[PDB]
Amino acid sequence: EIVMTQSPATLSVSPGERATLSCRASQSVATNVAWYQQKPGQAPRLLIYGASTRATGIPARFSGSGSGTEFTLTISSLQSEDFAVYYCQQCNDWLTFGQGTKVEIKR
Amino acid sequence: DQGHYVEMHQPGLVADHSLLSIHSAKVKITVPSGAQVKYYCKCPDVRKGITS
Repeated sequence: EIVMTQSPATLSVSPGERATLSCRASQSVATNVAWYQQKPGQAPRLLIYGASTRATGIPARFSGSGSGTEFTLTISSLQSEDFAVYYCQQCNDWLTFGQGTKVEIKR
Repeated sequence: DQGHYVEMHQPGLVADHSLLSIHSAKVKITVPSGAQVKYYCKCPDVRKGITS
């Protein structure tokens, strides 16, 4: 669907308010795309850390928190810590197909 | 004449259909210009209307 060419990462060294930007090539990686700012590890927190890229969903420690900050559905890496390090791909499960975000790896 | 007169009243509201295009999977609003077209799908959308 709305191909989510995610911005690769959420840059953070000290614990700080980062944004795991996850762009969509077609459109904004949004709630219609249902980017959901997911901070999906393989097994761990492999869920929508955001909620349709608008609010902090299941896998967020407020670091994959839902936020479409641009066409990039920023999995808002607020106070990103070492445990916040996850591929916070705002994984779009859009209405037509997935078209999920590749990765916005918080760290 | 101006002894007679009619008040050019403020116009009002107009419902539309055509702006609700398809998003290739679902609805897709398409606003020409400044038309804050009140739209309400199953959930409350921006009933204030959007130019977006």
